[PDB]
Amino acid sequence: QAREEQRRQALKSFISRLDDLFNLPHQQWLPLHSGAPLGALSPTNGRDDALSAQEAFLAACRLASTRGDFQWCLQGLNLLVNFGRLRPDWELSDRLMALSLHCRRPEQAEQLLSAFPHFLACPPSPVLLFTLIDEALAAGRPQDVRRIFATMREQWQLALRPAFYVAAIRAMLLLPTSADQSLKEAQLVAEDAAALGVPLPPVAHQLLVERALTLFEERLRQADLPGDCYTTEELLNLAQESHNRLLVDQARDAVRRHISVSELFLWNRAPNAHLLAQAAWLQWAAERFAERHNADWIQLLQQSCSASLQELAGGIDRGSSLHRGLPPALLAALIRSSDAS
Amino acid sequence: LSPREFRRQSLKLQRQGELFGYFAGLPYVSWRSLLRVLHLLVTKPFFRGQDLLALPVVCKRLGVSDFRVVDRLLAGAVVRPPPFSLFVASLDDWPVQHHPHHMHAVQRLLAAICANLHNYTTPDLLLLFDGLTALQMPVEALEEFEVTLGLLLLQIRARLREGGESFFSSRNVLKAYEIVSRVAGVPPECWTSPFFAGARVPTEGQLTVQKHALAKFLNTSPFTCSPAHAVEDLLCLLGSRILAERQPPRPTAAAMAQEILKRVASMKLPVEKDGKTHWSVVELALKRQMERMQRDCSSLESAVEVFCAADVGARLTKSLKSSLFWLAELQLRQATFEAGPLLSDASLARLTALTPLHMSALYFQLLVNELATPVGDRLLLHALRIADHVRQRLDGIRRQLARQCRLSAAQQERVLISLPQFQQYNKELVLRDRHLDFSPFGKLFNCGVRTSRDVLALVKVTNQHVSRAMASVATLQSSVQLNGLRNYCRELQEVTEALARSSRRCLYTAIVQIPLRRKTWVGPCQGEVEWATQQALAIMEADGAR
RNA sequence: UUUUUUUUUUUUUU
RNA sequence: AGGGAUGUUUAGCCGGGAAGUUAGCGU
Repeated sequence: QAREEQRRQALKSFISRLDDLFNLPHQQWLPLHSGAPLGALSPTNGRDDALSAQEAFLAACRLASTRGDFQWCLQGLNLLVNFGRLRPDWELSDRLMALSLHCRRPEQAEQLLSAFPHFLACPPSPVLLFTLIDEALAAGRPQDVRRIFATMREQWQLALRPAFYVAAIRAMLLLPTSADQSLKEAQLVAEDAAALGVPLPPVAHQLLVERALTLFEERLRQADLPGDCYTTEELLNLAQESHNRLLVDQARDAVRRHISVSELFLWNRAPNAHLLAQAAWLQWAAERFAERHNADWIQLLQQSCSASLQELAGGIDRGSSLHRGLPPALLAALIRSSDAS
Repeated sequence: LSPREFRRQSLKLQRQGELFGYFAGLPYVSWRSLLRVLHLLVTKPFFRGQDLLALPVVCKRLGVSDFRVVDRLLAGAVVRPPPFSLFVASLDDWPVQHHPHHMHAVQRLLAAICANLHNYTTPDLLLLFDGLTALQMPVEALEEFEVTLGLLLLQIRARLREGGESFFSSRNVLKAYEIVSRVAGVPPECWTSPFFAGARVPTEGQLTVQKHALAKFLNTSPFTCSPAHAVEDLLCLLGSRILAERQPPRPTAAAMAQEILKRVASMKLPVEKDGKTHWSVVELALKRQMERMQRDCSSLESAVEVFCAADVGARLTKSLKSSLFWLAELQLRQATFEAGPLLSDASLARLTALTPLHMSALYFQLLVNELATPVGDRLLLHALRIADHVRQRLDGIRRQLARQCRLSAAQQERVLISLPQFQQYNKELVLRDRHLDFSPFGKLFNCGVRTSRDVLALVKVTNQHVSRAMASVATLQSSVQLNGLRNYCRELQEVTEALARSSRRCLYTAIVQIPLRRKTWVGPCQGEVEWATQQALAIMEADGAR
């Protein structure tokens, strides 16, 4: 009964008792502030010697760890507001957000983000907002992370972050929809990340999008489907476009992160070979006809044949992307073309 | 040194170049003290000693935050008759208030320089240009930064071709080249924009200042730089390699950077008022045996080079003879960070790719990523490490905090009885750091913990690692679909998901069971500084006006 | 002296 | 390593208003 009796009794009394206090005149109410400053016996005396209204309410909120007590805490909050004894601050917004979470009430948490700026000064902590995104993913509901992202983005108060853009992308590709439908929605968020201040996503962003891009329809259209497309132009065009976006982004990222027959691999210093994997893809054609349609990679793939890059005797990359290759795009691709041939 | 005599000789201390040294000293810094310091902070902000470097840091911790005060300080160093690299790096974590345009600290330098771009000499040009070298905001306030950087080049080009005696020396050419070279290589897209293309004699509010410079430059030149202006910059340097005093200039600089509006105070804590004053195959075995000799010697920064050198030589030698005719070192990792770590930096990254509690989390994310590309790396190290981490989490800080910071039973039956008893024993309900023993926290596989802040600090580090790892596992689950795969997915999903969600829970507890408000005895406060700030400002325009 | 402010002002020492 | 770090209670006089109070002869 240590977790049931001693827990409910302590919280019930604290709020009940507090209510009665307010009934007395203002002369018997708790001070707003902790204490007087130095301006108003050693300097350590005073300052922090009295219990504030705010401090008492937040102290009793540490007892909740169930859904039943979550409602109870709200009761106390209202009292302060109605009596004009609440001072919004950074701390206030932080604990409130977290209190819902600790009570196993994710539903209520989301509501806060759309109702904080109406009655509060400071926004919640960035950490908290990010953590709630993973909550939905663990339960298996990737469709509930689209509305939360938009509200944050639209809001001006909250500072824009590059990291925040990663979560969104990752969650959309896991939706339980068709291959073409899932990718189409993901591209919309990507696009949005290039207009408003031309944000630069991390280096490990373009890789993910590109992985599935040239695998879900491109690869599929030349393996079993053309047995003896409707957006073939867009798929190919977007493939290369993605790559381009990465180049521009990565170059500008290094300047602010840490204030840094024909070939061009003779006097090019020692760059990272990790990126050459995606750029080494051979362009077959726009259409099925690979011989009569299009007339415009070995030398590119000669840098790493045995799956051994110039890592041990080359340069060092900071916060690089996945080192691994394309199992579902390289291993099963070349073999088929050869073995079957 | 009591505050009484500190204010008397304040003037003299400034001259000596040692002002801030005694400020971060004895207690008792009241409004009286604060005001005095602030008085001189806006009258003649000129520093020569080490105070320049230590100015930004004091301000951060002080509380002073104004668009005017901040701006005036920076402009002092801008004007010209320790390294500069250090100063600019300090311009971080310093928000600016009372400004609807520029809110950060990095936008100050981009404005001052630009404004006075027309009052510079060639020797000093290189000085400012040296900011790209290593020893800003993540994404925001970045368009302004590169736009102003290109303006420097324009001036340089124009100024250099004026017809060289100082920078044309044998040693100056090399120095200049170092900086120039860093720019060239990846021309940002921002140069190829309509803003620079406007050579023919609504704009954003952030580029208000920048736009002004262009107009002036173009008019005094008799031109634009739309494309990646190169070659010419390098060709000129190739020929030399292949073959009242300072008082007047300040106020104009602030006036140009000044916005149309007077003061846009979006947020105001104190009450609204106004203050005033009255004054052939033999070599294969010769080098392959040198791979196990370093294991005993290395059981660090120099030892890693031995393994890399031997690994590449073992593979290359056999490669030639391959197409011509026709390791369990990870076990040692369980006794360096799982049984008491000591001085383990981020270097473990390189010692994982085939070569406190936070340290174990690092390895968890790396091992799972490599395996995503059955008994020797799943049930021996991957599953064994999770058992140790979970054991130290449920009964670690989670439970500890629930026994020390939570309300005790004593208080329940002492205070929480009747209403009248609440008005006398309310003092005992308070919780402080002093009242909390940190000893239990020091045995969590480590005194390294002094304050409450340290406890919280060691929470976000571990949750970050696991949070990232969960995404990798989820991606693989939805990728392998398009019966041996069932065993590698059913067991991996149920085990990985237990640690991702459970770890997050800890954060919630750790954030709520902490002291409320409270601060270290330093000096003034944000409330006091705000009133002082305005008084310090209005005071200046009383004395000098008569 | 304590809640309320669409009736105010003041704060420096060579 | 940025999912970091930093931030936390400002002081006195006078005039008017509401609730409680409505005990004082010590000047």
